[PDB]
Amino acid sequence: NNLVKTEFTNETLDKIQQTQDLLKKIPKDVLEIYSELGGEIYFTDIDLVEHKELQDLSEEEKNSMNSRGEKVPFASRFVFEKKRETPKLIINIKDYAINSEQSKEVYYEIGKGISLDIISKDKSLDPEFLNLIKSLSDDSDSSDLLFSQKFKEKLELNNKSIDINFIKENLTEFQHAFSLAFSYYFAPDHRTVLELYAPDMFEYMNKLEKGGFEKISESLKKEGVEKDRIDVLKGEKALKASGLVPEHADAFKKIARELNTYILFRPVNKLATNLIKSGVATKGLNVHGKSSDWGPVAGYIPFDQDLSKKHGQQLAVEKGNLENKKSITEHEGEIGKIPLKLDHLRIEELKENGIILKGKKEIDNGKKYYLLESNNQVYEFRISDENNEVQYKTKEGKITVLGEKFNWRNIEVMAKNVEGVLKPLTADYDLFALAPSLTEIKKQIPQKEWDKVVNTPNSLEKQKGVTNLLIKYGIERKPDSTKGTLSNWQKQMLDRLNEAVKYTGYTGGDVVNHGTEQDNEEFPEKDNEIFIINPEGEFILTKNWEMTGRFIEKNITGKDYLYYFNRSYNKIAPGNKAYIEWTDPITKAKINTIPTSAEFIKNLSSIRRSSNVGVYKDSGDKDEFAKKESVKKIAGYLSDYYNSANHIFSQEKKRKISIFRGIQAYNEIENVLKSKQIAPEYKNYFQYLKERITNQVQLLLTHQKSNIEFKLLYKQLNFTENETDNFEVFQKIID
Amino acid sequence: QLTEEQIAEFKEAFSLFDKDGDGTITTKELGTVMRSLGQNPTEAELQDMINEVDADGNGTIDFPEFLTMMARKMKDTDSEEEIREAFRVFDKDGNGYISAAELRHVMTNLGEKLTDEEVDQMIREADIDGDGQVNYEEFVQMMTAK
Ligand SMILES: [Ca+2]
Ligand SMILES: [Ca+2]
Ligand SMILES: [Mg+2]
Repeated sequence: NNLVKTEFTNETLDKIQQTQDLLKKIPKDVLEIYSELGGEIYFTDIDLVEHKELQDLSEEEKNSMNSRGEKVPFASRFVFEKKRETPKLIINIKDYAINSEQSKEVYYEIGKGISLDIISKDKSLDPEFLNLIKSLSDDSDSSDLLFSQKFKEKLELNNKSIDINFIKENLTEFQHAFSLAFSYYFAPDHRTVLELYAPDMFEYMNKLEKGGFEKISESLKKEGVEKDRIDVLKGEKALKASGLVPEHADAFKKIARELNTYILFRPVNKLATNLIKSGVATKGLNVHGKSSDWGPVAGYIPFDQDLSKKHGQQLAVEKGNLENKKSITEHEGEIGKIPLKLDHLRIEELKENGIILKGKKEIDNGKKYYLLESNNQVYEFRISDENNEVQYKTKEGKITVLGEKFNWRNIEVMAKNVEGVLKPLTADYDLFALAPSLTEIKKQIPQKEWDKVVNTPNSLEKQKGVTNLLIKYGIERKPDSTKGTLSNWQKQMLDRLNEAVKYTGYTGGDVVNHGTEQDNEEFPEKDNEIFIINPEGEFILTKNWEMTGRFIEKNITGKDYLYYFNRSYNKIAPGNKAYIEWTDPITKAKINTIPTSAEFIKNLSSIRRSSNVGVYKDSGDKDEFAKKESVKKIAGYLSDYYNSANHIFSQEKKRKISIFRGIQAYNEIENVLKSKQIAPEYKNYFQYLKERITNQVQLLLTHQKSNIEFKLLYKQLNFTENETDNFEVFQKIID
Repeated sequence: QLTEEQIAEFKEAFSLFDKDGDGTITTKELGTVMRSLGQNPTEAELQDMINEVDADGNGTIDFPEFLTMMARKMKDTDSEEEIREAFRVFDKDGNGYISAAELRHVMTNLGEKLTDEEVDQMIREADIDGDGQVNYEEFVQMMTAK
């Protein structure tokens, strides 16, 4: 942000060689404070009065206290600080005169002071005891009760020791001081008049120049970021919607640091946060049953689906069950069912959370069943005493949607093998993404290879050799029989993620089972709140799909961490036929890029299978073939555009020959676009397929000699029968 | 097994370059097809291809002899994506364009030391249209084209 704006460079240096003089006087930092407070300094010409482009009606004279002393004859002013929001200091000069009597330039300082001052220290942080005490040079510390410079009409009150009892009242008064003090410590002439009379304020402004001005210039600089920022919620305020288990997140904290890589998590339903701490294993790939959030079974994958969220959805539950059964059928010995045993604590949790109510008890074939109550209207539940198994059945006055009606049975849930013991299943840690620092991936490549690559003559081969390495050892993801689809490092990270939450106190196996949702190309989901854990250990939870986007762009993408996004993002995920949205740079630069051969041919192919009418039909109409022949011609110019030999020419040439090759294509498009009846769909395309060429050539143009506009330059060409001189022409046309 | 989207393309591959009108193409032009579709395959590699999957004498290829020949090279060079992500990686700022600044600014992080003179030598040789910055298309070429 450039602080000084010199409006009129009207006079010769004299004006300039005066404004400069004026500034270099003022302390470099005072400025960095001003520019920091978003201020800007205006040096205009002879606009003295209300004429400044910024001198009109905003926040003017309401209560007149203006110069050092109090005058207010605005019209007769050459300096003014636009009080309210941003500091906007405006000044000007007439003939050669600040020198001789500095009693004039001394206002460009107080006239300034009002600027920083009030947020300089006087009242910067607050009245800081430093300035609150320094403001006590009234007549206590030093035998110097000589402050008839700033304390005349406001402080002849030597009969009222100043401190938290009064100083607030007339802050502004104590500003005029910080001003005439500043003006004096800096005025070109009187520097000691301050040092002579006030013996402290000197040692004050002085400390300010020591670094005091670098002070606020840094408590503000930092404030610069964190002020206007990305509204998240670092700290235990998010780790609460993070669903993660604190000992775990805090556990993960060690990794993000050691390896330096962002770790992003989706939401782990609260209901199983503790089910985790409690040692309950987590659902992986093998299971696809639905979780649930109501009643005793809550947070488990009830073998019975009508006992999970989708309570009522006949087909959802009908297929829901259909999925656990197979979950076991195909992956037996590893996946199956075991009775629900709500342990101690868990019971007290599904209470304050309000999931279940523990009341009346009862006696059945000799066992104590508390009876767990839930407002459901078809299932009643009871939990044994011997063991805490849980049970339900259809109320004598209701039925199961699938058309089932049963008596007191234990609630079975899904569970997987872990050290040979079917453990109940609950929500796992589904990573949304993994951002290792670009430098870590480096430590992923085997020296001999990255070595055998850079020791290359071909600079352009070198880049490749590198990129492939970077691609291979870092962007590439293979599909795995166990962990879904993921990267090798992604995997290693996966293991360290677990052995991390294992050397803590987890006895349920792994809590991070598959790869990062960024490969969930099939059934990608869109979560608003996403939990991240910077390489610094701070916890973070975005709020929007955008904020997450915005964040990642600022602290990951934009920074030096390697990241990639769900190949299905702007496209249409097949599985759930969902359309997400994620800002893709390449795309944001399409409006200006001549398409390729294949990108064209491709596009055609698209519509061909969308309507059932191609750019040209398989007939005899010599007007069709005219067309076919003609697109084959577009699929040349475009293909001629992106030529590799283009290097053997100098930059400028490239732009040119390319600009032509473009116009080339464009033209012939204009051509077909004027042909016979080419379906109205291709009609549009070919038109948009122009917009680009157009835009593209504009670029290649305003890149060198930009006076000519695409429209024009085109007219001047002759694409009749002779092409030869056409180019020879075009050349001069751009010279 | 090439998807259908993946087939409609190879269709308007033959289609476009066929001045004879059967659905059969020659050597000289089989090349032309792929090239435009996006490949620089050696005038040597076209020989045994058309020399094995069609010793049918003629020296042509029905769509079949093609639809197949293609679902062969459509495997390892499946780098179309890796590559488009390498690209987004260097494009450190989001402008869809790679600039020598960022080229260097990343060539370095991956432990490579480049001279302000050399990065401006890669970019240059990689830029096809002269703007003085590689775009995805220019990049895609730079990478694949051997
Ligand atoms: Ca860029
Ligand atoms: Ca370029
Ligand atoms: Mg999962």
